[PDB]
Amino acid sequence: YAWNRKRISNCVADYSVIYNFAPFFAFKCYGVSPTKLNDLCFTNVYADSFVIRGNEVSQIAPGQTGNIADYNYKLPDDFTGCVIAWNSNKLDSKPSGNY
Amino acid sequence: VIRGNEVSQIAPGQTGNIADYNYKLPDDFTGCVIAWNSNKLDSKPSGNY
Amino acid sequence: PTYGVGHQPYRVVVLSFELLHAPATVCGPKKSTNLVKNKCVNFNFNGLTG
Repeated sequence: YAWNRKRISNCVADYSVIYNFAPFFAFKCYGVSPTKLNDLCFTNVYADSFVIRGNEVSQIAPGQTGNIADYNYKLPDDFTGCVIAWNSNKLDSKPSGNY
Repeated sequence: VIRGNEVSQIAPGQTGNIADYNYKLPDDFTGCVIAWNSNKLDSKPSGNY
Repeated sequence: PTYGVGHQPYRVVVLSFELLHAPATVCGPKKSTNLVKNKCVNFNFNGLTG
C-alpha cells in the first residue's frame, strides 16, 4: 500500500547484471523481451518495490483485478515493462511472525 | 550443468551468455529440453568448483 | 546449498530429433501388421498416416 518508486535517469543501463543481484527465475516482460533490453534506449525508467504473498503475484499483470490490483497497486493496460518476483523466506519471515 | 537463471537461455532464438558463448540452439530446432534441480548432488558447502 | 533457487545448479538434457529423410532407426514400441494391396486401407509407414 506504500510502494516505493525510484527514478532511474541520465545513466547507461546494463540489464545483464540484474541476474547477479537477486535469485529469481526469469523476467516477465510486457511489450518488450528481456534479451533485447541492451540494444535499445529509453527516456525514463521507474522501479517500484513492494512485498506481497505468493498468491498475489499473478495480479501484477496488466488487465488483472483482485485485491492487490484493486486497492493496493494497479498497472495500466498499456504497460510496456517487466515484472520481477522472487521468493524470500530467509529475510521477510520470523518464527514469531513478521508483522 | 548450468545455473537456474540460464535455463531460459536453452531455447531457439535466445541470447545472453550461455547462448552466445557456451551452447547455441538453431532457430529451426525440433526436440525436447529436460531440466531439473540438482542441489543435492552438484553442490558443496565449500563450493563446487 | 545456501544460495537461492535462482543460483542453484540445474542438470539439463536436450534431445534433438532428426526427422524422416534417411532410413529410420529409432522407432517406437508399436507392432507391425501384414501388408495388404489393391484394397482401401489406412496405412502407417514409419509415422506417416494416410
